[PDB]
Amino acid sequence: SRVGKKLLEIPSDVTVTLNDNNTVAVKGPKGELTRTFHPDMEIKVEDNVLTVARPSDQKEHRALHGTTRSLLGNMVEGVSKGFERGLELVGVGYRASKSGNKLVLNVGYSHPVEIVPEEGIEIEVPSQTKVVVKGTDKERVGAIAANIRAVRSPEPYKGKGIRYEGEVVRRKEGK
Amino acid sequence: AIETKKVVVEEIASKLKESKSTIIVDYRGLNVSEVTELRKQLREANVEFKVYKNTMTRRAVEQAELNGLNDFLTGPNAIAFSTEDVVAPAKVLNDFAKNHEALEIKAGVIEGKVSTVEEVKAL
Amino acid sequence: MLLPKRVKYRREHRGKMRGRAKGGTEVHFGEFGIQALEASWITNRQIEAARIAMTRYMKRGGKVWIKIFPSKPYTAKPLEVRMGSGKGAPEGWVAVVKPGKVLFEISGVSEEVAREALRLASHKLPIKTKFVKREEIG
Amino acid sequence: KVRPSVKPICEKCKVIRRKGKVMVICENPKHKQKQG
RNA sequence: GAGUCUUGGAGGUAGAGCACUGAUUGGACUAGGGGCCCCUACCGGGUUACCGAAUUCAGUCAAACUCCGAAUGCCAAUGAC
RNA sequence: UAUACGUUAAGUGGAAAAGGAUGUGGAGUUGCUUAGACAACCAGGAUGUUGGCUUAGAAGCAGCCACCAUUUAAAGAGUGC
RNA sequence: GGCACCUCGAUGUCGGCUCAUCGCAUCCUGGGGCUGUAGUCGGUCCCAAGGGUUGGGCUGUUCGCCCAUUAAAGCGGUACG
Ligand SMILES: [Mg+2]
Ligand SMILES: [Mg+2]
Ligand SMILES: [Mg+2]
Ligand SMILES: [Mg+2]
Ligand SMILES: [Mg+2]
Ligand SMILES: [Mg+2]
Ligand SMILES: [Mg+2]
Ligand SMILES: [Mg+2]
Ligand SMILES: [Mg+2]
Ligand SMILES: [Mg+2]
Ligand SMILES: [Mg+2]
Ligand SMILES: [Mg+2]
Ligand SMILES: [Zn+2]
Repeated sequence: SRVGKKLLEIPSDVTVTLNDNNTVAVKGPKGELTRTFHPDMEIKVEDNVLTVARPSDQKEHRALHGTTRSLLGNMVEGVSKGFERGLELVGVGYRASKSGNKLVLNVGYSHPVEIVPEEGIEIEVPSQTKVVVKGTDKERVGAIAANIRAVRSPEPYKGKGIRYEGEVVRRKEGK
Repeated sequence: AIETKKVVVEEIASKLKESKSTIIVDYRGLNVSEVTELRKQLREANVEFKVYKNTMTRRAVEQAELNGLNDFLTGPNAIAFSTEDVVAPAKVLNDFAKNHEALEIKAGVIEGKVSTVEEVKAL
Repeated sequence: MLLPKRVKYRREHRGKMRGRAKGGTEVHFGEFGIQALEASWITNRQIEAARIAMTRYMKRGGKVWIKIFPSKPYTAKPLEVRMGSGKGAPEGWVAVVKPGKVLFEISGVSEEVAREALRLASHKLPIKTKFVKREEIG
Repeated sequence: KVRPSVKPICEKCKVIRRKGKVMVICENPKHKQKQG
């Protein structure tokens, strides 16, 4: 089938707003979200109904026609409840802690590594061996978790370093 | 769509005899559980305890338009044919309970089928 | 190594290779075979190099049928020499191939096995080939 | 593993394109390869 | 004298084919025996998986192979422009 | 900086091949399919049964029976890891 | 090595010295992927031309062997500068 053809509801507090040049925004119980779209593409919304009218078929139109819909879906979902992603931390003593608003991780390096997030996203730590990022949008938490993981990639010979909240790494043997 | 005509015209004689039937869950069926239960049916009677699982709703709509106008609402539902073509079904109800309570096979969406005009609470 | 036992002469013009294949352009001693889409000079070692692989991949179920045969001899003067003062010494034998001639043939195996074997043999020859099966009407 | 002829090895190697190049990516990184 | 159009000749190239000279692929028949064994001791026979003269079935090649064979070029003729 | 219809996205145009590939434009052949197709998700994937077999179970890939039919809604008594 | 287009009213050839400059198919330093990489050392491939890249013994020597160091003691073009 196709994903650019499904439908999208709109909760009560979630209020979308159409504007010239197709630059829809959203007002919800967790913050705002604006994202300009392609000028050619047509966006049309009804109460509890989302529609993406596509012009004559082409190679790039069948792509944009799904991209915009997926983005609107992610947007309404984030403004409804928001996304998050945890970060397990195995170590043999590798431990993360909190300091004001920023993050500090004492990996095997010889000096503490500092990680500070941008505005609109917070970094919570529920325990000294786990990190959990929380934010409204999806690409933001994605990028923040990637930049936090890229401090210490997981070694394959033994689980050592940062890894995602649920993932399997391969294992060799060393003697 | 050739052999499907054959099977939909064959199952007429199959469904034009029984009185009581019951439905089986679709998923969570262990082939080990399946062979044990089918050998249990084997040690009681013949294979008349159906395990027919090629059973998309249209054979129901083209088979049971005469009698039993209920399976249509169980179309989008876990379906597995199982009928009674032998003496009065109570022992099959006992096997159904002791197979479907909590072990290795779930009841789930099972509500039974029709005797003459009825939906649930078979005896 | 294929070569003729006796020959009339031992040196010969190189000829020309314009046109199409006079004959031999239909698989009849077997079921499958590879056709030739270009014209070149298949040597005496390339043929057996392809044949060993083609017969080794298969399980000797079906037998192969080489159709070409090195006949024309060609020469080569020794190295580090000026030009002129006679013609060179015979070196080896070659075989002329023209667009459309069926080179190899397989029969007595399945279809996928035959296709893969012919493909494995096609990489040892200096021409661009295609896979053709026996005519169905005969 | 750069080479002018890329093709899957096991059954689970995919073939994609990036920036106008031909890449074969897989789960076992011994199979990852790129044309040109 | 020259060009062109009708008419007639000599001549074996391109191309094709196996009618001869050679080179060759796979079957039937594979003769007469070949080695082994029954023992050819002094027979014949199972394989000689035959090395192979025959023939036949089909299938390929050839500047110093032709049962064949052009388009051009060449030599003339009586008429016309 | 004419008219008309197409093709290319590389600055190909404005220097090369064997080989490789869900680039794109066509013309076909062709199996399945609103008794419902492919994907994705919810299911299981062994029973005279690992059977006659082997260094240790070899109980799936010591490695050999066409290691078989059955329960059947379905299994090579293994597709691979 | 082949050819014989230019130069016979004249261009004289190898090593070393002084001075260099360019290419990248990278010797070192810089950044990465796979590993039959546990660590220290390695292997092979990718990006990269900014700088650096030795003192002697034997031989006319290019070449070559040896001694002692060095992060490394690169390969080539410039009329074999
Ligand atoms: Mg012929
Ligand atoms: Mg000729
Ligand atoms: Mg001739
Ligand atoms: Mg160009
Ligand atoms: Mg001269
Ligand atoms: Mg001359
Ligand atoms: Mg001059
Ligand atoms: Mg002068
Ligand atoms: Mg480079
Ligand atoms: Mg001295
Ligand atoms: Mg010089
Ligand atoms: Mg020079
Ligand atoms: Zn792979």
